[PDB]
Amino acid sequence: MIVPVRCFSCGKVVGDKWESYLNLLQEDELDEGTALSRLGLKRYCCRRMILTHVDLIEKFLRYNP
Amino acid sequence: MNAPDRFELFLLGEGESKLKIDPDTKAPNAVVITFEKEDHTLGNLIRAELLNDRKVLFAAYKVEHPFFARFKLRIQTTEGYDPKDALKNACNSIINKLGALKTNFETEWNLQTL
Amino acid sequence: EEGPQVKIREASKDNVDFILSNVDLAMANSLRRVMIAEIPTLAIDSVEVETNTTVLADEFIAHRLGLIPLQSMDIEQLEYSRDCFCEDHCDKCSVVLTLQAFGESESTTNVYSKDLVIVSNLMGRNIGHPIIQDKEGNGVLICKLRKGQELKLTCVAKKGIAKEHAKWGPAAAIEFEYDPWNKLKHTDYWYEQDSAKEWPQSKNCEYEDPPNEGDPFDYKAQADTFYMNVESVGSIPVDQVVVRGIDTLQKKVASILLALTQM
Amino acid sequence: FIVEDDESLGHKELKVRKGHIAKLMATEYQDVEEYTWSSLLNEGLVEYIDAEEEESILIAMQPEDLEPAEDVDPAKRIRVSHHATTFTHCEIHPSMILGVAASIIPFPDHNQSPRNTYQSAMGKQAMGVFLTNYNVRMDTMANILYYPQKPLGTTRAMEYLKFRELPAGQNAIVAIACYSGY
Amino acid sequence: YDRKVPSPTGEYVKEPEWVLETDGVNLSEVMTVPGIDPTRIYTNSFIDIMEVLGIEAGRAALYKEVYNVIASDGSYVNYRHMALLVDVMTTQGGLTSVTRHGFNRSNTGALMRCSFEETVEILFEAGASAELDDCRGVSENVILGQMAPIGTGAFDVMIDEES
Amino acid sequence: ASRHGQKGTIGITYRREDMPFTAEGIVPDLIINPHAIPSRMTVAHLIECLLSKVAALSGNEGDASPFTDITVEGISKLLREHGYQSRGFEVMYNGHTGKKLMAQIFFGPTYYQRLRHMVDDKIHARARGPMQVLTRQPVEGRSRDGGLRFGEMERDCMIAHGAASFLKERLMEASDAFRVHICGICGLMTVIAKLN
Amino acid sequence: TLSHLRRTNTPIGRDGKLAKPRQLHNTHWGLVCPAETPEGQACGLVKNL
Amino acid sequence: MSNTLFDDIFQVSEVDPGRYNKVCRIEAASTTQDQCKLTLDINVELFPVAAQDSLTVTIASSLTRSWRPPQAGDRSLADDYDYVMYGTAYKFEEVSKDLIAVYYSFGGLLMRLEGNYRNLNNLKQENAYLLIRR
Amino acid sequence: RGNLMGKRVDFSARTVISGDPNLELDQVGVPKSIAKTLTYPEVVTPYNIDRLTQLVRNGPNEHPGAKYVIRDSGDRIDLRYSKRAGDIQLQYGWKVERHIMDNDPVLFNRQPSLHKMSMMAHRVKVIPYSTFRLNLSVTSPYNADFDGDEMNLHVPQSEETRAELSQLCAVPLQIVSPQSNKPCMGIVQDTLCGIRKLTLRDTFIELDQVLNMLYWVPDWDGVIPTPAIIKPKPLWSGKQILSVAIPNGIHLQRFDEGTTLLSPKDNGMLIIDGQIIFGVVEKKTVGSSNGGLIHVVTREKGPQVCAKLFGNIQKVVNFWLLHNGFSTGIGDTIADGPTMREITETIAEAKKKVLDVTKEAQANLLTAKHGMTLRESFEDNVVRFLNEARDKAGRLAEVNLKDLNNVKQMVMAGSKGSFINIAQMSACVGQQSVEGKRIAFGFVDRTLPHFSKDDYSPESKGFVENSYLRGLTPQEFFFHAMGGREGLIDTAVKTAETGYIQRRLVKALEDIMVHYDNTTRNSLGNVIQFIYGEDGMDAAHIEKQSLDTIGGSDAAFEKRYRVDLLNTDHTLDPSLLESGSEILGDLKLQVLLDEEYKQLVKDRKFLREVFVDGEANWPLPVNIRRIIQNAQQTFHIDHTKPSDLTIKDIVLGVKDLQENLLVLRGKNEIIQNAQRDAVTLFCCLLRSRLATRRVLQEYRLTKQAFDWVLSNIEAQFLRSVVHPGEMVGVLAAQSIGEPATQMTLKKVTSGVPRLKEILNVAKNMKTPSLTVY
RNA sequence: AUCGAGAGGA
Ligand SMILES: Nc1nc2c(ncn2[C@H]2C[C@H](O)[C@@H](COP(=O)(O)OP(=O)(O)OP(=O)(O)O)O2)c(=O)[nH]1
Ligand SMILES: [Mg+2]
Ligand SMILES: [Zn+2]
Ligand SMILES: [Zn+2]
Ligand SMILES: [Zn+2]
Repeated sequence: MIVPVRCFSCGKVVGDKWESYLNLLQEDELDEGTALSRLGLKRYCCRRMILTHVDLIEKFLRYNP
Repeated sequence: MNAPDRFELFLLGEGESKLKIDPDTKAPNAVVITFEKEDHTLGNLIRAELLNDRKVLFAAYKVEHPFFARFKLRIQTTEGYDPKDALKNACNSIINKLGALKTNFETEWNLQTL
Repeated sequence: EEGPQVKIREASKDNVDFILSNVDLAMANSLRRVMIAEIPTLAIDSVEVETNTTVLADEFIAHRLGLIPLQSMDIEQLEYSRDCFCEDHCDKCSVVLTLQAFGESESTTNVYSKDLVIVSNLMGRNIGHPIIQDKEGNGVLICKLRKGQELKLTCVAKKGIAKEHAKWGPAAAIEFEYDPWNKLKHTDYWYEQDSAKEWPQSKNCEYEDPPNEGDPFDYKAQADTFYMNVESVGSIPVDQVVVRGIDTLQKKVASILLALTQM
Repeated sequence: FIVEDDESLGHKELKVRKGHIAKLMATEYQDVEEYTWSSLLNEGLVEYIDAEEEESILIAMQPEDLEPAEDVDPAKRIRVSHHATTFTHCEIHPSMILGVAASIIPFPDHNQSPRNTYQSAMGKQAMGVFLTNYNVRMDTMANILYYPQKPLGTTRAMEYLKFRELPAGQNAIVAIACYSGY
Repeated sequence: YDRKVPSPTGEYVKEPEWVLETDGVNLSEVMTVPGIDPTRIYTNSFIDIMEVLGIEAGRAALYKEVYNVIASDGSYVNYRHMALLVDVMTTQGGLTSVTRHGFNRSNTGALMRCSFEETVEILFEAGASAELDDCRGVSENVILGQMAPIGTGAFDVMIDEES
Repeated sequence: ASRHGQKGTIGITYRREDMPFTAEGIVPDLIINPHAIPSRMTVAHLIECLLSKVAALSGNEGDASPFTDITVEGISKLLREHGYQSRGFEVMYNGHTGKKLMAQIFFGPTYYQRLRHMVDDKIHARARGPMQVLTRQPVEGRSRDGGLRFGEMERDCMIAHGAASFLKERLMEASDAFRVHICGICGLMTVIAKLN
Repeated sequence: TLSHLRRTNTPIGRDGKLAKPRQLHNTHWGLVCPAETPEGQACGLVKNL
Repeated sequence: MSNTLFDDIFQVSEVDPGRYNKVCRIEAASTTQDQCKLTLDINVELFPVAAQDSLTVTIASSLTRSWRPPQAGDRSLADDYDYVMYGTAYKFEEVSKDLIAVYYSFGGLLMRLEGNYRNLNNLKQENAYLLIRR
Repeated sequence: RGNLMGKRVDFSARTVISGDPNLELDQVGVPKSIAKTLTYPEVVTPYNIDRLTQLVRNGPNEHPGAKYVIRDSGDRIDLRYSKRAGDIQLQYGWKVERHIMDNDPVLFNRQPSLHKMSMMAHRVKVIPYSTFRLNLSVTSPYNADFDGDEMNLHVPQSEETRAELSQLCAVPLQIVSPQSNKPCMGIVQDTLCGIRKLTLRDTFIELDQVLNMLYWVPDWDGVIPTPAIIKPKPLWSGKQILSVAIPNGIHLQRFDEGTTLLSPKDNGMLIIDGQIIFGVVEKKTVGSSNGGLIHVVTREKGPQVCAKLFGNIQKVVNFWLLHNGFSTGIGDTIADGPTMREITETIAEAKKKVLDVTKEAQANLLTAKHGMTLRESFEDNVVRFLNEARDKAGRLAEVNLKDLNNVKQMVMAGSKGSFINIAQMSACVGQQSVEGKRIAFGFVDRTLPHFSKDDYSPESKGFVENSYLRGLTPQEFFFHAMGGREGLIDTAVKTAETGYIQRRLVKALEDIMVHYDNTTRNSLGNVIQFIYGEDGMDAAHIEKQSLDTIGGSDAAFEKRYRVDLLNTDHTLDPSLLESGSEILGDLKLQVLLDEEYKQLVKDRKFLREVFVDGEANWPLPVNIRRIIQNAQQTFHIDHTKPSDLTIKDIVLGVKDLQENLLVLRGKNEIIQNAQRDAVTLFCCLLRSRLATRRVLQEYRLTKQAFDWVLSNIEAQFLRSVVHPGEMVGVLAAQSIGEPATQMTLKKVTSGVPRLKEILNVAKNMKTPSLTVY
């Protein structure tokens, strides 16, 4: 169910970062600790926004009609 | 459903004034002003400035309840000083300091790169 | 100049980090609060859904649109809708925008803030554009469509103070610290054996001098010098977020003064 | 797990060896060979014990630390010892004594008992994605949380509990403090 | 047992004394043993104390025994309250328990004891024996939807023609 | 509710400004009371939160599986490498005034849950509504604008207070209250009252 | 959903007198959850496995 | 009106931080007077006080209405002193014969003074200040 | 029982409750939704016709407004529909059902309602949001919490009901509870824990902060108090500004332990008119204690004055704390390196002590105690041996906790938490029991199938050696779980067995009420008590006060009460009495002092005869000690100038007062005798504190001030008498009933099981026993 | 709307 636009507790836009997040983990083969850090996500409030994020949309599309 | 719409924190309702003025009965030469649709952002800044002035005897603000935006500022001045003037002086001081800040900052910003 | 004193340390397009000398804690604080939640911006405040066949629900998306950051450089020349003499909204008080997205491919069609298009007349002012800091050139995931999924929306942005909704906050997070060494003794440090070995020394210790065990407590000293860092979402550049901060405080201090005149 | 003294080399050891674990994970990684729960059971390495037969056997809690051979970190808890000779069986893992609900409490062992009971009631009343086809079914009442989050503290059990993929709870930033008294 | 007793000098000092504690009770025959003080012997069974030492001894025992369960548990109630309970349990001559067998029998109005446990059984025998209901009890006026003799209703109010 | 039997509702909701804040510039999404802690000895709650901070920073998962060699000691070690002070504490500032809070605060991620029963599902009020047929009383359930039971246990309280008239008013002017006709000789409700 | 499909119900009892069925017994070790049980009404009579 | 009420010079014998961080209870002996002792609570953060120091204690009762801040330097003020407190007097105990002791509370910080020749001096009064110097 | 003893009723409401510190004690936060829904029939009078028309014009959708207007005919006018809803002209005599607005009296309970304090009047404040908001200090007579409790509300529909709500069931009027002759509401949690923090000697608050606090108290006279420190930086002390909330003429004394008017450890309390003099303020002071501040301010100043006290103490302390803050980490359960090593060695030394008694018992060299099994002697030993170990461990852990430790600080304040909590969290959780005995053999001859058979050792029988900070072991965890479930069982069983005690109590005392001759009858007119409480007085008024005729040396009693005029060494110094010199000698007077002392002797023997234990502190109408302190500070009396009383004004005065104390008012032999007996005890107290020697030597009363003290004692007495009408029936049932329901758990039966025997009057009782002397 | 049953809430 989608990334948060903007992390609840800080305010910072986090929506635009998901696409890049999965690239930095799978293609570049980096650990999640640096994948949060490369995306400029320095404080933990805005780090838990993305690491803890479960992306169910992908499974929701699986349904045909 | 019993939630009061958020605009009621800065928008003034029906026949509400931004300031109400009231003489205090308990202490001589004291006044209690009720600021509508304001809060700590403003109360604290004025009560701080109403303290640097050596002609004021008493200075305090409180938000009676957080549910409503209002706050009460009580001021007490020395004989021959009107409290309404202490607030006037106090306010101007604030604007002055701020006008400086703004100018000093713009001066510093323009001396940066990136 | 005369009173307050600023000194930028590091400055970029998204962060400003500075020292703020010769001011009262009250003011330094009020500068924080008024930055956080009182500078006006622009953000979607009414969506009219025409067709929505996605997995995400109507009000869900609407909410996601609220959050999308909008360019608010010339936001001071745009009026509040509550003030404007029109009916509902115009070009003088709102920006209206349309989104259309349909499932084209097999590969999941994505919907970005890039795909939002301005449909009202701007009249030459730098407003309403959707802010993108993405390297890929499209920012913020709106929704995902499948084979034959259609979304068709009409968003009317309006002017708003963050106090009305957290969407109109231009501020993100705002660092704030004074007196790195406990020299004013404003905090009682919690410890087990040793205070200073257990608590960590902050970036801002290299700009003040240690207290020296030999010296007695200074009681006459007050709060001065304030280390801050103000971040920005991108609807207003950093420089202005603090400027407008100072300005809006200044405005609502004055309106107190001008309502003593009218009384 | 079964423990038989089936050792020429020495002492009473666990029937299962690392070689067995390696075949078992050769079946996870390939998602040729085909090694499942049944192949453990049939080979005779694992053995279904009911409560009456539990009366005649002596079980070891941990494989490694309850039967190797004959300093201390003060921080680690105080555990008894071996003090038993004739282990017939061993435990697959102590944390498997818990149900579905209690499996989601992080550090139940560090936390007072009746409270761990409470969590197991509330869990069932916690709200999120209860099924991925929630749109399609027509149920009297369904609550679905806008933005589920796999918690930062997990139990290994949540692996099989599919909790990681279907959260019900966000991960708040939490201050414990006397603020306003509200 | 520790026991405060008056010293010759006048003040109170702590006397150590040996007291014997039982398990099982036949009081009619324990006190009449030579060697003990048959003026202070106590039992936790207030039912035996009633049989042996009269109703009124039992009343103090019954209180002692209620008091004991409250006090020992930390809690503190005021004497009058317990004393009202005990006293009601005691004033019909015997030990009248607070259950359908005890108190819900005592020639009180039919309507009242209806509000408690045996509901329709009471009504039947009241139809039989032609019981008249006084209507001075709370419960009767609750049922009748009338103002009870209770604080506000304990009395009556009239106008009087001057002054 | 956290994941530790520690349950509780929202008393008030402050905005980011009125809310206390760390030097880094974090706000809490949530502030619970310290008094809900020592009585209920839910230590794991603290532990989780210490774990949860280090996982947010480290970019790792926090292992909270019961029986393991995970210890508050080794968690703190891990944290102090990461910069914050070992025991969960963080110096915060009062959002109202700006002055640093005298006492430092325990702060950090903790998985919280939202439960059914929210206030708007609960609230109910009645002032003269639909009766039952057989009893002529108010109807159970707020689903059809019902009325709350003034049971015997609430009745016993108006008695101990000695409020008689109110004891009547609730049992006549609200709820029931009917008007019948009684014969002078025989005390029965025979009377065929031909009114008008 | 899970732990509903794994529930166990025991009713009540008989004519001799006593033994305490609500209480968690040693033998439950590994078969019936120690923690998970409803509070009040049917506490310990209902169990999850 | 306004007058001094007692004056003496004392020497510190004991210093004790009784589980506190800003307050110490202080025991001082009197010079010349072999029948006089002093016990007092002193804010060591504001005016530090070490063992074997000599301090001068006055009491006074003047130099009713709200307090007034600054502009007191534009006023005459009976203080060539460093440490200065205001208190209440509560008990007036008699340590046998002709030997009296007075008790003060400076909003919490306590005082016990012992002697004899302060019988017509320290009344049963709502006032009473306290001044320590050098 | 379902349709008559209790009916579902109208004009009622229910929502979740939440706490509100910026709200007043006797208020209640009714949400606007509800406000608009509920109503009150108000007859149109010339006084209200303007203020009422406004409302009807406002209609049913805008808050302060109304639905329905009733006419003379009785035809109802529905203001949500109707054609004439912006028209209607109100006549005198019509009724107008308006929404509830501020300061209406509503009745407010929380179920189960096993009190009179479970139902209380509140003034309505209407408020935005959905919860019923209440005062954090009115939490405990209701026993509700904000974890999710629902609360009910009822609305009276008559002027007279409004009265008999706000005069009788009003919250302030409920503060000193009759059940337990003390208050029932206090200060709690933040305000309790925060108050301790503020009162500390180190707590110094400076100018800017102090002025906001002053301004925060609404009763503040607008007069900055003088700062305890006026050196370099003028600093006020915690105790200073809190004392702004404490009214004038409030006296309090305590003495905790190490308390010598010097307070080396800031023990005890002394409050001299209004200001506080020494001691930290905590549970013992401002909690719902017996001799506390709330008990004082109530009886002294009034309910209404005391109800506003709660307000003040909170507005200030909650403010202070908002800016001081307070917290709780894991750090507060962590204890020192050497302490942890030492805690283990403590455990390790009782481990080997259990192992050695076992080894001795296995060798049959174990002497069996008189009247118990060899096996019982063993268990009994091993339990006590392991309980000592948990407590030596815990106490060891509590000595190591610093002062800045958060947990310790709530335990110190008395806000939440206690000793056990510390031991279990940091040191060890200790033994786990089920049904008395330690964890029994479930499987044959072993506890779990990880142990061997016949293993009586500590770890196999459910001694959890570990703390919650260290974590429990697999075996340990399950054993905890056993004894855990056991408490959950009774919390679900006991709780409903107790509710059945209360019904039974309630239904049998029901009609017990004192009539207009202090007689205490039932429905029939059967006497139960001839004077209520055997003393006539209402339980709210009565309080614990010592009887100094009983204790002390025969010689110490003399040196304290005896006045001998015919002995130069034992006469009353002429410094004490005006007419001192001209009394020394005499003859006619010394008859009256041999009359007085003869009575103080006949009293001392009698009290020793009644209270054979020799206990001196007993509950009793009128707090004399506090009246005497109210004289000596009111009349500003210096302890140097002689009294102007006659030895005849005291002695014959105190006997005249005695005469008009009046509980029963019959004017014939029988009742006259009961009047004597009903007061006996109170008089022993009167004569003790109002004896010629003390009145003059100890507390120096003047003729004017002494006659006042007599005047008060009489008034305060008469006020203490029980009011006919009082339904004592329910009063006592609830009074025994409720605390029962609070109980939750050496061979004897005690507690709920035990009580069940007593009331049932069980013939076949579980633990019979004599006690032979 | 009537009966019976089950799940939860304090
Ligand atoms: N101050 C004080 N509070 C107590 C005492 N005993 C119990 N309490 C409080 C702590 C508990 O919250 C409550 C009684 O037990 P509960 O079973 O209600 O505990 P819990 O903390 O889980 O609260 P909850 O069940 O959510 O209402 O009352 C006491 O002696 N003093
Ligand atoms: Mg509760
Ligand atoms: Zn964030
Ligand atoms: Zn417009
Ligand atoms: Zn008839």
